[PDB]
Amino acid sequence: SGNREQVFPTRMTLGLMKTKLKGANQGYSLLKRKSEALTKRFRDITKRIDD
Amino acid sequence: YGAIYSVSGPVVIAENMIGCAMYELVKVGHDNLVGEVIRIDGDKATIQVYEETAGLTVGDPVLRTGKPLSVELGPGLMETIYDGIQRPLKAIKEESQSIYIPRGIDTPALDRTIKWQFTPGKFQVGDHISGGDIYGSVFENSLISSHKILLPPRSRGTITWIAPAGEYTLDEKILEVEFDGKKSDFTLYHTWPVRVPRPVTEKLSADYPLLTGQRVLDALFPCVQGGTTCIPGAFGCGKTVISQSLSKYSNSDAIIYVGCGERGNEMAEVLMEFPELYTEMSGTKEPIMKRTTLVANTSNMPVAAREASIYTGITLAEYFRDQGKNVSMIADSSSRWAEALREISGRLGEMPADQGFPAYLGAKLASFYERAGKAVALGSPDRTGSVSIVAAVSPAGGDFSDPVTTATLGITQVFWGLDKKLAQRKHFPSINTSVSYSKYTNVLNKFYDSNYPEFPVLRDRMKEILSNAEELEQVVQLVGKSALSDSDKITLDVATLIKEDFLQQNGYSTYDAFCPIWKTFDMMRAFISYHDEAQKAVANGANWSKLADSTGDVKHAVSSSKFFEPSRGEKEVHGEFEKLLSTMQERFAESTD
Amino acid sequence: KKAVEQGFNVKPRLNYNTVSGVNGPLVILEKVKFPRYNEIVNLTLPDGTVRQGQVLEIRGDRAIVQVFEGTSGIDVKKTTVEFTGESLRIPVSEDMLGRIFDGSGRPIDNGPKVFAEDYLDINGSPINPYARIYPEEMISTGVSAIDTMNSIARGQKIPIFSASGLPHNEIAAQICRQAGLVRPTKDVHDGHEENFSIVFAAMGVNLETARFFKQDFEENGSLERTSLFLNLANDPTIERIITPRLALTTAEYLAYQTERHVLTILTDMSSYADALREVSAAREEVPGRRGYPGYMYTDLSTIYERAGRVEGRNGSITQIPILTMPNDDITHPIPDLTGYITEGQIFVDRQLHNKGIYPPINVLPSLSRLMKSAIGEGMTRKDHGDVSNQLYAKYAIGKDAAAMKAVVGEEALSIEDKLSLEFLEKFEKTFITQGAYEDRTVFESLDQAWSLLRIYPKEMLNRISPKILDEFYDR
Amino acid sequence: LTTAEYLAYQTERHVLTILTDMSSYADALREVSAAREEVPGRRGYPGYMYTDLSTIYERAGRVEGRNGSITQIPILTMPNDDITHPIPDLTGYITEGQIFVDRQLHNKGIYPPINVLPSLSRLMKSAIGEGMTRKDHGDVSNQLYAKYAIGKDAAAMKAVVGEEALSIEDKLSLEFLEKFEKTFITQGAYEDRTVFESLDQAWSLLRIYPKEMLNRISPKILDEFYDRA
Repeated sequence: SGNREQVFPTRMTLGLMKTKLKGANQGYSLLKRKSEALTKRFRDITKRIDD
Repeated sequence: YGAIYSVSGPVVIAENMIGCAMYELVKVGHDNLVGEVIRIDGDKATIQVYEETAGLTVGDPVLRTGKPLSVELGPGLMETIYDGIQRPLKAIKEESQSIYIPRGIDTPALDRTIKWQFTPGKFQVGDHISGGDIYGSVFENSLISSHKILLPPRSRGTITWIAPAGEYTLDEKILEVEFDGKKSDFTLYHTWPVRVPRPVTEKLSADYPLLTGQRVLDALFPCVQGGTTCIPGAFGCGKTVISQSLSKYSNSDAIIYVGCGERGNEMAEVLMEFPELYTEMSGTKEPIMKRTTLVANTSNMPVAAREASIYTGITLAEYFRDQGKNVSMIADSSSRWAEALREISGRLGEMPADQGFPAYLGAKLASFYERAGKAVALGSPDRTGSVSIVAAVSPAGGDFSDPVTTATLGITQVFWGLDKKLAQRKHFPSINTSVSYSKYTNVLNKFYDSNYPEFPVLRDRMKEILSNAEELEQVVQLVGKSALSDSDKITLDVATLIKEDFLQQNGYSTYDAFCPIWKTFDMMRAFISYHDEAQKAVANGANWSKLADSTGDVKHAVSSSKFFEPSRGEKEVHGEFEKLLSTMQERFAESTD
Repeated sequence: KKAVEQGFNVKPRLNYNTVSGVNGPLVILEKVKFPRYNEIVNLTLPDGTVRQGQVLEIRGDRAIVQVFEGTSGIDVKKTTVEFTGESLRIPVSEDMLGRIFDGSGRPIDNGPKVFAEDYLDINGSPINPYARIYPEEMISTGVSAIDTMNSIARGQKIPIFSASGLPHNEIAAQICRQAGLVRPTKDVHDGHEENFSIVFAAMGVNLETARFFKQDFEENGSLERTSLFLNLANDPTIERIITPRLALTTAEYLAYQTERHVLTILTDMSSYADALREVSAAREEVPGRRGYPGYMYTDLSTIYERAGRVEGRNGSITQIPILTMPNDDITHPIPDLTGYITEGQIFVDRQLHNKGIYPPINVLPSLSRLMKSAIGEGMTRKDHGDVSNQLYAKYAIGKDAAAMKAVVGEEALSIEDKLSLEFLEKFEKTFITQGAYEDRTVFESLDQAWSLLRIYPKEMLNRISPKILDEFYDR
Repeated sequence: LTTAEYLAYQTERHVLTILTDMSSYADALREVSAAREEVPGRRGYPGYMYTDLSTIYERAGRVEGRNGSITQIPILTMPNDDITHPIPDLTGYITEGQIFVDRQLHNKGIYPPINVLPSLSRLMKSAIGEGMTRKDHGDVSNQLYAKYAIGKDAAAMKAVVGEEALSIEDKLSLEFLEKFEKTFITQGAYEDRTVFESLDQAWSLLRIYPKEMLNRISPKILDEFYDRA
């Protein structure tokens, strides 16, 4: 059921995967707003090219 | 008296034991195996045998001694190897030339043949004497020059006869007191139950640092004389280096090693370096063994001996604390002690709390750990001792989720956590700065103000730098180092320099086996000065890459500051550190223009 | 009439040497006569030492006594048990303040016995819900991180979530040292008609930090308002169970009979939970989730709900439980249940602690659910709520901008983000960072918050009301 | 073990004891305990299984007056590739390190599929040095372990954030990891590599990295061995 890491289910691995999930989530948000800044500058540069 | 009714592993049920008391030692079987009562059900008493229980037959006698599991305290305790029940291993091997430990061997724990030079104390005939009073002194070692003979606690009376100065074997009468008509004879030694902590007049606040010599410990997470400490059991870390460092360089007047749950060959380890390690703080090259007694307890020994190892070791530490001696107890693995408790509770059919461990695990670790603090020893003359409990923990699965560490963290003031990211990369002593802590930082401000006034400030600065760079690294590992400001780059580089050249300690090198507290303080000064000058220079427009290339020389000087030999003396090393600091200031002033 | 105690009666006690067995921390008696379920008994060891015991089980003529301070030395032949006939009643009086008690109610300040006004029974009856009234005024703490942004009302039950090694004990000591009422008045809060008090309970507290609490309270004058309940880690476990009950019984007495405003700090709730688990497994109960017995939501509820302000009494009880999160997670049973039962939580952050910030209170996760009832015009200052909201907003924006500082660069941030980095700097290391002995009144903390907020422009201080903003920000 | 003790401690022989499927022995212990209606430990295994496993393992080593030895190499099948299972977990607390055979390395065709990171020898640090084996042994071992760990971390990052986003540290780590697992760890079933040949192979492998960044090797050993190509 769904994609799986196929990892050893233990409390240590549970904590490891919770930390990994938090890190990946904050990285997703981090890159999302980085990409927001980059696409804002990209739209600006497209306007400069256009005119 | 009693007779065995049931045997199943170390648990033995003996009938006709109507008079037995809780935790009372009994002599089980014809071999007179040592065991203590664990449960009473009328005339039937559950007994955990401290030796191998095979061969026991239903009906053979069980004679109850009437005394709980006690430990012999007196001269001859030093320089000696013991098991959990304090059976002298060397004396056992000489009494029976066999390579094995004979079943039911009853050699006295402390040698009865050695004649000790006894010097009578202040008290004379007719003086009322109380528990803990020093009524005489004994020259045991060339290092423990004055082994003070204390009147046993919970014992007092009017002195009626005190032996004069001379040589006395351990069994000869020394002091004869009169309490109320009942008259007691006292010898060089006395027995004290290992379960009950030895009383003291007052427990003080442990306020003097226990210098381990590892820079990360003594700098970021310091311990104090009389504190409680948790260390990981992984070798190469402080489990094997910090024990030797504390035994060889620390200001402890005595060392008590308690190797409960030790591997067979790792036991043979600490029985050959300890006889071959020497001290310099005494003013002469003297072996540590004169300061040390070992409680050797391999993993194949009975589980009850594993449980009693910690108690007998801490009782020896308490006994040497009661003489006004700062004594450090090193427990090899309190996790193995916890597993011994778990196994015993399993044999007893008790309901476990978590992951099988007994519900009273936290209570037992507390009752063990709080036998540590600095104290004013019972009786007169006034004196002060301490027991620095330095107890290691072997993690389960490499996380702190195991119940042993969770219960330990609620007691220990100092916790030197492990970092497998540092351990796997062979960055020793590999202490997890993020999660390790020491609650003795505030208490040590009084010591720092007297000796090294800026030490807390620099320690907090290094912690701040390391935390900021840790979050910067976790951002970088996803984003990269491209977009960071120059100040962020300085933070990362300074923290890498710290981790590689201040926190990291070889331990097997002459220049860095023991980093003295003044050298550690000077190194913190140098590293914080590097960070401060780098940040100040970059604040004045200086590009970080150019500044780094032009100050690689002072970076190497800071890196190689760790290579200074501590044996050159505090004066020389401090002068050379001042030279390094002045050179750094001059170089950064030059390169900032 | 007060003279209705009728305590002059003498109740002789039966002492039995009929011990039938010993099983770990509990003693079984074979021929008890009409045993009481929760009766406290005294054991006389053969050596003469006397130990207390609490009855855990009563079968027909059989009583199972769970013994404080272990069971070593007890034999079935010589020991005797004296049955008191009453549960663990505690002596209460108006002058228990300034006294330091053991976890068993025995004073440990080398003072005399309590000289009770009444022997109030422990774990008293629950407060009638129809008698409760909503919290309505702020209890001050002297901590800006709590006073300004997580303000505590007078009946609120708000825990301090923390972890091992974090300075939650020193935060508790500071709160006990600096707590009080907010509003200035013609008469001081040390009088006999508007008085305030603190009940500090320590469970499983380490000997070093227990001595720290004792010396800190006896030296800083907070003792005259504080009834301290120390319980060492090596003290008996049943003593740990009864310690918060002692503290809350004293708080109930003071607040609801003397009409005091009582703050209750229950430090190391996790140690109490460990003790509770030990007691549960002593009765052969099978452990529940994470080894903790499944019924402690009820017991934590009984501890916590002994708080709040009531209809007919001018007194109130405010609780600040302090629990160490094991392995730093909220999903653990203890913080989860405390979040169920208590209003909000204060967070102590390890990341802030490693940076040298004291108190290391992380304000983004910390919340006071009914803070809005503690703040207002006659309650502190009219700007309290919107200043707290603005501080929270700008702090969150500063954290996000600190995330982008290393991803898009400092110069690529917006002007609000450039202001937010330095606002976060000044915030964490001047406003949140408060000395362990720095007592800031709520107004001092509020105007420090204003001085922090004066860097921002008018346009994007948008979460402050324009009336308050135009009355406070522009001068 | 009793026959091994006879020969080693009485006939002065050097016995190499092999105890395959310690997991089967633990299963038998679990079966007996379950038939006894005892208090079960973790996963149903007996609470005293640590003591029994220790009584088995600890029958090794040398003795003072007798010139024999017993060298134990027990083999235990981890039931679900998990070292945290009670059998391997309790074995780890008694034995001095372990040799870890990885399923992942076996799937890639590596024989022997010995995984460096979890494997351990708790008394290797004293059997190597100047008078025994070669003076670079400890430093090269530590460096190989550290570089392998860095290679695993860099491989995880490359799986997540690609090869180009990696630093030169990580790219060198991937190259070292693949040459390592394919040349050094990989070995013939009958190929007897002396420790000096293996050390030379290890140095040839480490020479991928510049000398400056071989930080886990002491400068004396590094200077003496790195250029000896």
